Order: sequence, then structure tokens, then C-alpha cells
Amino acid sequence: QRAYANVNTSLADAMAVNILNVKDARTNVFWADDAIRIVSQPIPANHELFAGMK
Amino acid sequence: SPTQEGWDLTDKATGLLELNVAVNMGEPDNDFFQLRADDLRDETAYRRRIQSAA
Repeated sequence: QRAYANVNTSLADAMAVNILNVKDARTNVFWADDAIRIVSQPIPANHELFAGMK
Repeated sequence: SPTQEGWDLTDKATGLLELNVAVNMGEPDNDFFQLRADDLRDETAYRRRIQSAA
């Protein structure tokens, strides 16, 4: 499990959490192209159950 | 058919009578069933319900 570490230490009951957004601002967004994925699925309304609608 | 025995049968002629019986059909024996468009991406439950209903 320690092979998966991503921070040098752990939270310790006193550490102040600092907010980073202190002013309204439109966001520039960057990413690696394999991060956002759009999963899609069919609505099988072409079935014979939905007869009477085209 | 009735039957009478003898030679002279004046005014002894018989009529014709034929009875009948009545037949009918009852109520239909249904099986209702409702699904949304989600439950027809697999169709196996739908087919099995059809066969079991028959």
C-alpha cells in the first residue's frame, strides 16, 4: 500500500486546510487526454415492446 | 322419434321437436407486464416471462 503513496506525510489533527480560490475567476482547464471519458449507452426504444411510436 | 303401431292412424300424426344447448366463452385469462427502456438491453427476462406465461 505504501507503494501507492502520493503525499510526503499525513494529516495530523491540527493542520490548517488553506483554500486556494480566494476570488471569483473564470477557470482555464488543462488535462491529459486520457482523463475525461464519455460513456454512452443505447435506449432500446426500437424494441417491439414500444409499438405505436415511430 | 316416437312410434305408433297399427294401420288406421287418422289424426294421430306427431309433430317435430328438436332441442338445443347453449355454449359460450368466459373471460380472457390475461398476463400484464410493464418495463422501462432500461430493461430491454438484455431481453432474456422478457423472453422467459413470455414462455412462462404461455
